[PDB]
Amino acid sequence: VAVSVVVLLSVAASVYMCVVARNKCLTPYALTPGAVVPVTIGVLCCAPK
Amino acid sequence: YEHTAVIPNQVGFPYKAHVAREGYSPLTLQMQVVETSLEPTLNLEYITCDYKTKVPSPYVKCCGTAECRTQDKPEYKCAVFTGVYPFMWGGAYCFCDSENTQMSEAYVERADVCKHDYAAAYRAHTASLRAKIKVTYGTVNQTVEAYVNGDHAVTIAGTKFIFGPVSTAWTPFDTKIVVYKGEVYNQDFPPYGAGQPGRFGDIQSRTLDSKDLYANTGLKLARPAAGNIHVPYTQTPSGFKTWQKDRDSPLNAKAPFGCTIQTNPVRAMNCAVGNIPVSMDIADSAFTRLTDAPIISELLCTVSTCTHSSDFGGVAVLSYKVEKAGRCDVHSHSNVAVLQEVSIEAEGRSVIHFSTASAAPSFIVSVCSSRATCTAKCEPPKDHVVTYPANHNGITLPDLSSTAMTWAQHLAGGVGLLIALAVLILVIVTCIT
Amino acid sequence: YEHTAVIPNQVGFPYKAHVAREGYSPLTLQMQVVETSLEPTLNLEYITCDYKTKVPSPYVKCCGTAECRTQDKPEYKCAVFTGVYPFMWGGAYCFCDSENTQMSEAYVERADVCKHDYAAAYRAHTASLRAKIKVTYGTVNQTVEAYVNGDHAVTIAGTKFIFGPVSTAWTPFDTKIVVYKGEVYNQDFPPYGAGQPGRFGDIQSRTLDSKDLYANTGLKLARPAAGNIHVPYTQTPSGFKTWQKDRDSPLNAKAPFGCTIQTNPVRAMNCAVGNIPVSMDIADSAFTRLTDAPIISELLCTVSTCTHSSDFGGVAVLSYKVEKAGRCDVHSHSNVAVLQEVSIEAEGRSVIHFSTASAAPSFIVSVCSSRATCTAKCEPPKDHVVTYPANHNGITLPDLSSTAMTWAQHLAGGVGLLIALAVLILVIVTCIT
Ligand SMILES: *[C@@H]1O[C@H](CO)[C@@H](O[C@@H]2O[C@H](CO)[C@@H](O[C@@H]3O[C@H](CO[C@H]4O[C@H](CO)[C@@H](O)[C@H](O)[C@@H]4O)[C@@H](O)[C@H](O[C@H]4O[C@H](CO)[C@@H](O)[C@H](O)[C@@H]4O)[C@@H]3O)[C@H](O)[C@H]2NC(C)=O)[C@H](O)[C@H]1NC(C)=O
Ligand SMILES: *[C@@H]1O[C@H](CO)[C@@H](O[C@@H]2O[C@H](CO)[C@@H](O[C@@H]3O[C@H](CO)[C@@H](O)[C@H](O)[C@@H]3O)[C@H](O)[C@H]2NC(C)=O)[C@H](O)[C@H]1NC(C)=O
Ligand SMILES: *[C@@H]1O[C@H](CO)[C@@H](O[C@@H]2O[C@H](CO)[C@@H](O)[C@H](O)[C@H]2NC(C)=O)[C@H](O)[C@H]1NC(C)=O
Repeated sequence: VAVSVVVLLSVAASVYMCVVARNKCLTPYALTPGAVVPVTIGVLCCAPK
Repeated sequence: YEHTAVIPNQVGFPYKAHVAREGYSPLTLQMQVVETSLEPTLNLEYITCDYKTKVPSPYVKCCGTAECRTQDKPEYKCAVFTGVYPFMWGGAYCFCDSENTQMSEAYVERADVCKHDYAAAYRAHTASLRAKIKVTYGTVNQTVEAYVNGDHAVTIAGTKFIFGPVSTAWTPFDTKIVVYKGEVYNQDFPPYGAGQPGRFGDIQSRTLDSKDLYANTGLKLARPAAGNIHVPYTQTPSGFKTWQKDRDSPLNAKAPFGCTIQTNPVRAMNCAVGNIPVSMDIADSAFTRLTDAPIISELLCTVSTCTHSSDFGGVAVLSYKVEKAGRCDVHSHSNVAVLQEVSIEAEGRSVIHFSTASAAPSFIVSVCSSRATCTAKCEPPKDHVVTYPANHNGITLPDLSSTAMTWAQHLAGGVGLLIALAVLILVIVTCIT
Repeated sequence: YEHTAVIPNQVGFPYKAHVAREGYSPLTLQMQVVETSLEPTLNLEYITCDYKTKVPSPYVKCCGTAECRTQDKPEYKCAVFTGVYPFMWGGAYCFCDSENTQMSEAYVERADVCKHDYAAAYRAHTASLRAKIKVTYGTVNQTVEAYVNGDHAVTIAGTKFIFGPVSTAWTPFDTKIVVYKGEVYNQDFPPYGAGQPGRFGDIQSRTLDSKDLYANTGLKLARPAAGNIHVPYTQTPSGFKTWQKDRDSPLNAKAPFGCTIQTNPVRAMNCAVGNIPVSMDIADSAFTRLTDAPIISELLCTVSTCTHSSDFGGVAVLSYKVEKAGRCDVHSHSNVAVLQEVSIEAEGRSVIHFSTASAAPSFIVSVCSSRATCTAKCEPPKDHVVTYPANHNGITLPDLSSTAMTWAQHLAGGVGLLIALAVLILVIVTCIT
């Protein structure tokens, strides 16, 4: 059962690292009003440009 | 040749020790113990049996008194009373109305009939084993017997075997042993002063021949009654014959590790206490020169069936291609199983019997300086209980070959790829800055 | 009443036990130790003795050969020889010059005197002390014999006495000692099967009658030279006698604490180590009712001369008033001094002899429920060496006594007052803030 819980915490840590990478790759498009965002559109649901 | 081993101390478990010696075909020895008695030392404190109240005849006088001239016996109490009118068969006794006097005494001796039914009280100190082995190898198997840690190194057939030292001398004995006719007990016997009568050890003696027993039996006299002649005494019952009831719990019952207890002398045999280290100075003659024992090459083994039985579960057959006719010893280079036999008339086919414990008999089986790997899945047994001990003593749970932990071997996976690639992608906007 | 005390474990030291049992005339008592036998528990393995190379007359023949038997005997050596042609008392013996063959044989059997001297390899252990002391309280002057392990404790004169168990379980022995005709040697021994020839333990046996025996005496026989009929044979001589002449260290010249060794049974005597616990169950009958006690008012003390000796050097007369006289007692209420007799004869004034080791004692006094002090300076003795041990087991050097310590009392040091003035002038510096 400890194997089960360490698997749970490890996969949660992996998802945390991945979403933090996405945020540190995405957040620098917050300012600069014209938000012309490229084909990286696979993330960042479209806001009013 | 000097070579040592570490064998377990369990009756009947066949142990194998394999010797890789140079310039000769390899050698296999087998040994198993039977009567591993822990004969302890012993000491003495005192003895104890029943008693007998040696009462003499009573003494009277007609209007004349007496006193108690002392007598150096054990428990020689005495008294003297007045006011007696002792009838007899012929009725009255004398003519003196109220001046007559009574004399009596009592003294107790260690009763003669306890010379052959006694109880003994011992202190006790460290014990020493006595192993008795069969040594079961290529020369006509001989039997040896030894004190395990006297280091007294008996010899057989040109070879000098030493044993021990045994660990911790773990004993099923307290330090205040008491022994009855064919049994032993653990008690706290009273320290030579019977501060309570009516108990065990109420009377004592240093031996069967000491001339002075000690009794705190609590014996006082009384007064004779009206009319008749007798000697009234009131003392407590015999602490011995009332201790023999409340024994209720030998060391024969509560003995740990199954040690059978015997008397004359006291001894505890066939105990499963720990194990034994052994060393050997092996005679150089009893080997075989490797130009004569055949060198079989081009072999790979197989298996038939496996079982977590106790007696002998798994059978595995082997294939090898002969070059000269002869014989060869076999061995398994790990603890995961033991083998029913020692050698083989090595002509082509070879059937052997092993005993696995739990899950996966990973094997290295050796034939005359040839190694061969072997694995096998198993079928667990269906029975519940048996009437004989185990032969697969090397209890080992885990393994890794193609069935166990394989889901873990696919489970590890994942994470590191994601994080490493994710950060090395993170840099693409955070290395230009 | 019950009380507990300690006693120093040597010979000669008189010890005083002054029970303070209120409501009664006070009481002191004396115990003196006159033996300490310290025996360990023997456990032997083998013995030794010189052997005898017993050889029968040699078998001779010509004109054909023979063979040999090798029956079950100690070290049966035998061989035939090809070409032995001898002379004789007259002429010759055969005429088969190329066929004269002689057999010879010899073996080893314990000598005649092996029934009379040996060296037992005792694996002794777990020593246990004994004592023969004498106790004197009021109407008692009788001795007693006591074991000192906590168990054995009986009586004297209608009172119960218990001795021990010990303070420190120490032995002046080793684990694996050897004995001889009257001595003890603290050395190793061969392991009963490693009897390398020439050194100790070249032959051995479990007892005097173990009808098979170990031997590794290197015996071998050669062929004779022509003419004379005899038999040659070579081996190292009987190493027991070699070990006899190089013993070089007995225990009676090396054992510590001067605790001398005796044998039959193997024991040590007068060990000057440690102390003994003791517990008394003392009966009332020894006491005396404080109504009938000597009443003594206005007790004082004084001294005459002190001698800082080994013997009872100090003489101190004692001033004390009287109102009714009797049998009084006296005891010192520290560990520093000791007193000579346990009582006085109460008449006006008394003389006592006290002993010390520190030249400024302040043993106070205790006399019949009246305690009062008196101190004295002393002086070293003119002598250097003596011929009896100390009687002053309280060898406690530094007493205060206000004689040499009074200089350290005159090391007072009011410069702390000077430090206080420094802090105060700091304060009045600060008061103008
Ligand atoms: C049914 O059968 C049993 C077995 O024989 C009897 O038990 C024994 O009775 C005999 C006879 O008394 C005992 O033998 C005596 O033992 C004495 C002390 O015990 C020690 O020695 C024995 C070996 O002899 C050891 O096994 C034991 O551990 C002790 O070390 C010896 O002192 C006696 O020797 C005699 O000769 C010497 C020298 O002259 C004298 O000084 C002695 O006093 C004595 O005369 C003798 O050896 C034997 O020990 C008993 N065995 C036990 C108790 O287990 C039963 O008695 C019998 N039934 C009946 C009803 O009698
Ligand atoms: C040397 O090793 C062999 C093993 O190969 C030992 O052998 C087996 O020995 C026992 C006795 O020691 C034999 O026992 C009994 O035999 C009787 C018939 O005489 C039989 O009725 C009993 O039921 C029991 O079998 C046994 O048969 C024999 N073989 C097997 C397969 O167990 C041998 O004892 C060892 N020692 C010596 C000195 O040979
Ligand atoms: C205790 O009493 C005994 C005698 O009742 C005193 O005697 C010893 O007497 C024996 C008689 O054979 C002599 O062999 C000893 O040499 C005596 N010993 C001493 C030390 O004198 C004994 O002195 C008394 N104990 C005392 C007075 O303390």
